[PDB]
Amino acid sequence: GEIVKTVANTVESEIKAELGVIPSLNAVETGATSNTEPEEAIQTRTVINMHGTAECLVENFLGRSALVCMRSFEYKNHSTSTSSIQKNFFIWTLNTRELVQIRRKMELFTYLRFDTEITIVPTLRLFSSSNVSFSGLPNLTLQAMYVPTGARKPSSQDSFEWQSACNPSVFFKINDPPARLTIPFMSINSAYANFYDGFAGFEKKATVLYGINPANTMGNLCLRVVNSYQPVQYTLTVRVYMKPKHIKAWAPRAPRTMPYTNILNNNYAGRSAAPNAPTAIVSHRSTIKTMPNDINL
Amino acid sequence: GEIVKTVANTVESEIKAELGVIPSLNAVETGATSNTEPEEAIQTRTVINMHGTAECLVENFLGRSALVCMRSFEYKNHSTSTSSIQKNFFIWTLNTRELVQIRRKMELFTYLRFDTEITIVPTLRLFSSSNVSFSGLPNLTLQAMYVPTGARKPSSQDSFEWQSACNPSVFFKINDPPARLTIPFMSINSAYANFYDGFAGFEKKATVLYGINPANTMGNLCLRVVNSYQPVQYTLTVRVYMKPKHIKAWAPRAPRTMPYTNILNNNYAGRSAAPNAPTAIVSHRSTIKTMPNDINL
Amino acid sequence: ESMMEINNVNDASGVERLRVQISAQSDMDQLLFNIPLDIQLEGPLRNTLLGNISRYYTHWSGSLEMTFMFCGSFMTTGKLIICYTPPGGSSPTDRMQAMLATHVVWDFGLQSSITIIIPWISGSHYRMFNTDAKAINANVGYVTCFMQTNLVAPVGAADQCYIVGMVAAKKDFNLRLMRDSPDIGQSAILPEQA
Amino acid sequence: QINFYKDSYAASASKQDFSQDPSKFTEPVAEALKAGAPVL
Amino acid sequence: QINFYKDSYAASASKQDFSQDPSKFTEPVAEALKAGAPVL
Amino acid sequence: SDRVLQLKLGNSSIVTQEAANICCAYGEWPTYLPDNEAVAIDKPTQPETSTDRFYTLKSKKWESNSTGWWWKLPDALNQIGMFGQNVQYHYLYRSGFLCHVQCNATKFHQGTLLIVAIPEHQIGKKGTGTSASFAEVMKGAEGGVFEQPYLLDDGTSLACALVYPHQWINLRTNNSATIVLPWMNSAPMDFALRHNNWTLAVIPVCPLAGGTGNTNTYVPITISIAPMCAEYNGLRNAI
Amino acid sequence: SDRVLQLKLGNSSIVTQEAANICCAYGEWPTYLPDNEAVAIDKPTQPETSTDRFYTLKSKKWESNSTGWWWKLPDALNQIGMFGQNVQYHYLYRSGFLCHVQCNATKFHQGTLLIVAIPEHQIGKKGTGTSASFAEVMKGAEGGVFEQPYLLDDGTSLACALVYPHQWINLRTNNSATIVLPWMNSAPMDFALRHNNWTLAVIPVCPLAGGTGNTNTYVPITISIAPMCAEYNGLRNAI
Amino acid sequence: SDRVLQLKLGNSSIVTQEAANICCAYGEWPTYLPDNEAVAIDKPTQPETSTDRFYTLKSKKWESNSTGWWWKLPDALNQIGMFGQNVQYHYLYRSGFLCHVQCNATKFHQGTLLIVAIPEHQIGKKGTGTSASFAEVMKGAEGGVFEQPYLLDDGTSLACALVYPHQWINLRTNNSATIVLPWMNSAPMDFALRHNNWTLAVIPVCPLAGGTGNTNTYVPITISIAPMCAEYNGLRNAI
Ligand SMILES: Cc1cc(CCCCCCCOc2ccc(C3=NCCO3)cc2)on1
Ligand SMILES: Cc1cc(CCCCCCCOc2ccc(C3=NCCO3)cc2)on1
Repeated sequence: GEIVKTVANTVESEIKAELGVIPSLNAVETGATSNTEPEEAIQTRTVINMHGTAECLVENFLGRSALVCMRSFEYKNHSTSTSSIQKNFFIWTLNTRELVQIRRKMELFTYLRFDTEITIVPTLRLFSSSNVSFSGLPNLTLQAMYVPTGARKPSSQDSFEWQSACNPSVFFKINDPPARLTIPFMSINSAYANFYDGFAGFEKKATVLYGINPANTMGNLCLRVVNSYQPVQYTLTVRVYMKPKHIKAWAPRAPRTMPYTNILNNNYAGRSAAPNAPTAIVSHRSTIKTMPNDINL
Repeated sequence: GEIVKTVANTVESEIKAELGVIPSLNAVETGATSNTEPEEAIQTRTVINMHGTAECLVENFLGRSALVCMRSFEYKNHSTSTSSIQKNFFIWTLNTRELVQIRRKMELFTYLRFDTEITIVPTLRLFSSSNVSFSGLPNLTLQAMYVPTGARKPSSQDSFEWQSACNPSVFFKINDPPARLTIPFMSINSAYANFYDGFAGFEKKATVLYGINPANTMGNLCLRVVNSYQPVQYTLTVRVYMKPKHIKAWAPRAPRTMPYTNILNNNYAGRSAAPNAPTAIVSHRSTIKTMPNDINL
Repeated sequence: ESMMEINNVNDASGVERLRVQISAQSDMDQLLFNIPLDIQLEGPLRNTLLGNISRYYTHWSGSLEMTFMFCGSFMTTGKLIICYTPPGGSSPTDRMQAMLATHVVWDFGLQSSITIIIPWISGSHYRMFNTDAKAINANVGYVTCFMQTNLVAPVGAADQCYIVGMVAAKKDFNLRLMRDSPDIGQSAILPEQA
Repeated sequence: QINFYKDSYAASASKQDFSQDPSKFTEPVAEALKAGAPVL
Repeated sequence: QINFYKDSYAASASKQDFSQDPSKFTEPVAEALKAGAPVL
Repeated sequence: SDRVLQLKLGNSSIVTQEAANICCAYGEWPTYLPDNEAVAIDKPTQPETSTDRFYTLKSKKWESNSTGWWWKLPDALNQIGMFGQNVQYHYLYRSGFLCHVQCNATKFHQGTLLIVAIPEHQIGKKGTGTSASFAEVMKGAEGGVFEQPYLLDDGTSLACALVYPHQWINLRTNNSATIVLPWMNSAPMDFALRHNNWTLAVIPVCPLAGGTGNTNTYVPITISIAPMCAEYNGLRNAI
Repeated sequence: SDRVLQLKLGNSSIVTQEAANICCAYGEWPTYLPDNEAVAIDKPTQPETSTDRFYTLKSKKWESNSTGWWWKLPDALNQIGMFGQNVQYHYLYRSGFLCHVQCNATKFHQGTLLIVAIPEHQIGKKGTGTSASFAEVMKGAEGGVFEQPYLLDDGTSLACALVYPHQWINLRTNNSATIVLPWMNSAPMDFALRHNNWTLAVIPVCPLAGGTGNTNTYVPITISIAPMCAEYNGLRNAI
Repeated sequence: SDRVLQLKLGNSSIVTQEAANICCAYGEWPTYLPDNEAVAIDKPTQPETSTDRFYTLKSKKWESNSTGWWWKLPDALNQIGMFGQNVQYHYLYRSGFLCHVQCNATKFHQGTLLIVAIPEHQIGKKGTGTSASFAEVMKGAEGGVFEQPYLLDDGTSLACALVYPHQWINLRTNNSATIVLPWMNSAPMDFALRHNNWTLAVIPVCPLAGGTGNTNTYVPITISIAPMCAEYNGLRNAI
């Protein structure tokens, strides 16, 4: 382990014709990457590089705010002849696999440990009814409460699990800056696992799904409109952005090539034709001797 | 190179009648600017100047916020019988030649290196329909995301390239202060080139346009209304202002005299009559011996 | 190291695309295979660790390395020449023009793999992963493989052998302006179903 | 790191660490392979 | 320059530099032309 | 130092002659769990010679159309010897694994095997949304067969499989491969009957072939796995 | 120091008698690329005598209605001698240029030429939105002709063309002009077949004239360009 | 020290595995011309990377009745790359040559090639008093064919050809040959289009052969020549 502020420099070289020295020849069967340096592989000069490597760090690779949730729900009167349930709220079943870009950057590494900064951005619209008139959006109050594993799940807008006596909750308005807070590293293990080659339960039944981690029970995020229902119908879209910090990564993975189909597992259906086809990840070319982008003069 | 806090002072002089000394005579054929000082060209006194030169620096000449973009688009329901595209967004194809004043101040120098501060000012209006009533402007959320070269371009408001997992994006409201951020010096070369006497591609075809710099592929700016469409039609005008900082300039140019006709090249059509005519940059006067602004008593 | 899809033709299914035909030739000086160096566009170098990671970024700099491993029989002998050609013209088709650019002569033996360094030959400090692979800021160069003498195998050994190609970066490699990769896409929020 | 809050995990992005050990992925061999020599 | 942020390019306008070398544009001649003398 | 190698653990001793080197996963050697990282408070049992030894699994024939095989650890050894017995009588376990792959062929034969140790290898099945069943995943020492070695049965790429610790068996210069794997878990210990840390996958990159007298040569591939630094906690009845 | 001058580079040696001085562009002398500013890692070739020498281009006649001529570097020398050959065999290049303009006339003749070296000179055509074609821009040693010397074919002004390094050939006191140009690029090197750093433009500010016995005097203008500190990188085949 | 070898000059790098050693002609290494031995007074051009590199010539098939081939230097390289261009633009030249001969065959094949560098090799034709023509002698990179390898086409003996620097390619233990040649002239420099210092001759002493399954094996022989310490004097136009 050595400190690399800038990439390696290049030193000047001369003619090299020596017996028993073969830098260009390598034995990749040993599993070791070829160590042939450019300096004595070819005829080089002296080059000094000031190019920084800070942006290539995992700190900057992952510590960048990415969308992980987007729920849209109706804010209206949901009462009926006998309903008594407002249902102006949503639950998320906390996870980080619904958005493919952030999911792929999670799964570039086997193990990740980080404290995450969470930003909530709400947006409002009016539903287009037969007779609707818009001249402004109300400044509604929204409560986002984290419900940990095994705690009560609110069943309605008017439910009394929204007291948040112990459950952390954040109150914010539409016109206020988007809500922001920080979740510490909250895994029962020493790191989050993007893959779990096993089962989360002791059972041998088909109910226990393969690949479920008995450490990914992150809990739930219950978001509600604090204001009661309005005379006219609205729609609220909440976007939750996740930003890792204080990141350590372990055992880099093979990058995902096929589109994700669900969040429970890493199954894939493949695309109809290349690229990223079942039998064809890279698109076809004419032959191995044709150049697809030939510069012809 | 000498430090010039204030302009040069003047020293007193006397009668000067010496053989072999001709300060007034110069040889401009050598390409050197005449060095005839006022002190011994005429009969001068002692003048001490406290006049500062800070505002004449390139730092202050260019480091001043100037408009570089203005896009106006319709924010409404763009769906049709089969459209499935909202198209409540715009792309800019990042450049700095659409506004003539900032373009001319860019092209006063051959090479410019600076980090730019970017300010985004949005404005809303209602479209005047047959039956429209206005009593307020909604506080919409807008996402401006920079898409670098070779990255995906969003195709609709509801597209999923707006995740911004790696692409830097800024979220801001209409009623909030205008968005502001900083782009570092991001050229692959050591400086931005306002002129490129050459071609950006290895090709010899007519498709490769002359004057295109293979370093000006700045990327794109994708701006979207985060809120979904409203029941009634709006119009959003976004103005993007650019402010250079940490500026170094190289090889000053000849100032542009003719109106610009496009942003791809520096072609010109000229104005019909003087001033700035093809054959007449400066307006005509009666003769070389008439004074157009004579003070007559 | 990371293997690359040199055999990316519409005849190979799966693993055949990570391995390259090598033939005992009835002629001399014949071109074996070509490798484009357009990481941004669809080519052999995209589905690589180097390629996949660098496609998150917009600007790249530094020299690369390619390792070719021979997978014939122990009694199979042969000589190849691998040439990197800087951009500016067309791809070399004959060894006459290919020898003039950067090249390494690979002789099979106890060491079953060869390494060629693609040096950083660029006017600018960095290069762009531009969709226009034909532009100056994006084009990197060409890679060609020519038979040097022949591929010789005995009667008992299989006449047709294979090369496995791999690509990686060196210590002087740099990346800037990280971006959302076009590798993976999404049309809707991923459900808990199919 | 400024960390205006009580908890240390509430701080900003961690201070830059440029330590690099590519060998663990590039030369993960018990017997070190010397450069410029037949590695067998 | 105050530069409240981590990156140095995020700072305000750079500190004033009044160095002036007009000669490179006004006397770009290999042989210096002395003032008050025939410059030919 | 040479191409020869001897691995002597317990009563087992494997000698290999056309070897390359020893690949230590991520440049580490398996070790016993230290006190500062321990979680369980009762003493773990550490049977050195009875468990830290080479177990030879049942061989597979290398065919011209072979796609590849995979063994999940410690599932492959959960049914064998003192390692299996201690797994059955104990709840928690921790051990590294030294894997040795044998493949013998003549100098007239050609072929290349990639032996890759993938950590935390979640198998993703193709053309279905249903997760893999217990029968398909937990296969024991009898092993598994790759549907898509091109995708590693994960949706990933075999081309990018070189991040994981790996060996090549190239018939020109190799007949045996050796990879040493330390503990791979976010926790100090785990449950063996429900989770696998490592997956050893042998994928034929280049098909086995011979010329005019060596076609259809029956060439087996043998797997020998040796637990190292095995600890067990939570003594109870067998399950 | 005097009005006489001798420029001796390689095998070439130009002596001038009615000269003014040597104009160094921006007060700098071309030099070889240092290590701290180098980008390419292979050694560049530095053929001193074979390339750093005076190449004399084909002359133009000065007419009474002449608008002016321009030569783009290194395009003018891309087809000539070792400089051209090294440009063709190499991808990257870097060199300064010493330009010498000859114009001989009698003491009874009058006329003034402005010799201006414009860096990064983008030609803008007039009365059209289409950019200039490859044929119109890349003209080689045969040179170009100014449509609007009043506007420098840029939309700029000839009056303000004195920011660029420049010489005057005034027939009263001069017959030759000399301008030295260093490297002009935002990058250490570039591609010669697709980009020009310098444009040497000779514009007659005052028309050539004579009195009653010197009209219609055939007076040629000669251009001699000498590369200096030429480096080439990226050896390959000719294109 | 071993049978392996790497020759890295400029952008070119040749690795050989079944080699013998490096033969330096007369125990000398080519060097640049010193001042005390220089004759021409102008500076010579010394393009290191652009000319001092390996040029691979067109291959010949080794037949059972092959008599041998010969290449005359610097004629073989007079038409190729920067070396050829500098030869064409310059009158005088001076360079050594590193010659590498490739010949690959299986372990079941037999055959022996003598690679001899004959200095000042005057070809003498047989059964005629007329001297050899320009076409027959100056053959370029396409090479020549021996009428009488037994007599070296000189009236001498192939048996006594071991005074000259030489290599053997014996298929049992060699596939490549390397010979280093310094400057060979009574003068410091010469004219390339009219005189050749070295002749590299590959003569099959023992015919190529195989047993019952290796007859008629197409086995090419490749020549790679690298100029070293090349100087050129007398710059002029191309001829
Ligand atoms: C792999 C892997 C990685 C992880 C980390 C998941 C944590 C980040 C998910 C997003 C967090 O979502 C929250 C949103 C809001 C709140 C909040 N708490 C108090 C009020 O709202 C908490 C979490 O889990 N598995
Ligand atoms: C000459 C010359 C000079 C330049 C500099 C151009 C850079 C400045 C152009 C304006 C920048 O536009 C942006 C607007 C917004 C954002 C932004 N990034 C993250 C969210 O929005 C980035 C750039 O290019 N050629």
